[PDB]
Amino acid sequence: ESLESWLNKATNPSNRQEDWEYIIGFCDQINKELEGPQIAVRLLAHKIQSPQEWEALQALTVLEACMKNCGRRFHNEVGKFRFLNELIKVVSPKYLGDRVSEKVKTKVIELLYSWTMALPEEAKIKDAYHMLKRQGIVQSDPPIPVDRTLI
Amino acid sequence: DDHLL
Repeated sequence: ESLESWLNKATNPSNRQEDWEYIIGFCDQINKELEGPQIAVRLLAHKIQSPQEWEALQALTVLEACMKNCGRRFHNEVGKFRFLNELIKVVSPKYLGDRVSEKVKTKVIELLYSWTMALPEEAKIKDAYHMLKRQGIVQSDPPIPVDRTLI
Repeated sequence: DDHLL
C-alpha cells in the first residue's frame, strides 16, 4: 500500500495499542519511494499536529522509527526548517503550544534534544532546539531514555 | 528551504 495508507493505519486514533506492523511497513515504504522522505515528513508533520493526542503520539513514535530505519536520506528532510518549524509550532505557546498536551510536547522536545546529539551534522536541528530554550519553551535539557547508538 | 520561525 501507499505511504498515507501505512501511516493512517499506523496512526489511527482508534488503535487500541501501537501497531508496529504498520509502523515498520511505513518505514520500508519510505525506503522504496523515490520521494519517500520528502512525502513522509509532510505527512508526519500533519499527524503530529492532530488535536487527537493518541494520533499525534503514535505519529511521533512512527517518526522515531523512521529516524532509525530510513537512514540519511530521511535525516536530511527532518533537518530542515520546513519540517522543524512544524514541531516548534507544537510546543510553542505562541502557536499550538497552549493547546497541545504535555505528553506530546515533552516527547517532541526529547526527540529534538536527542537529534542534536545524534545528528551533530544537522545544524538546523540545533538552531531549532536552541531557540526553544532561548525562548523559555525548554527550561533545561530533559533526561532521555538510554540509547548508546546516540553516538 | 526557508528560515526558522
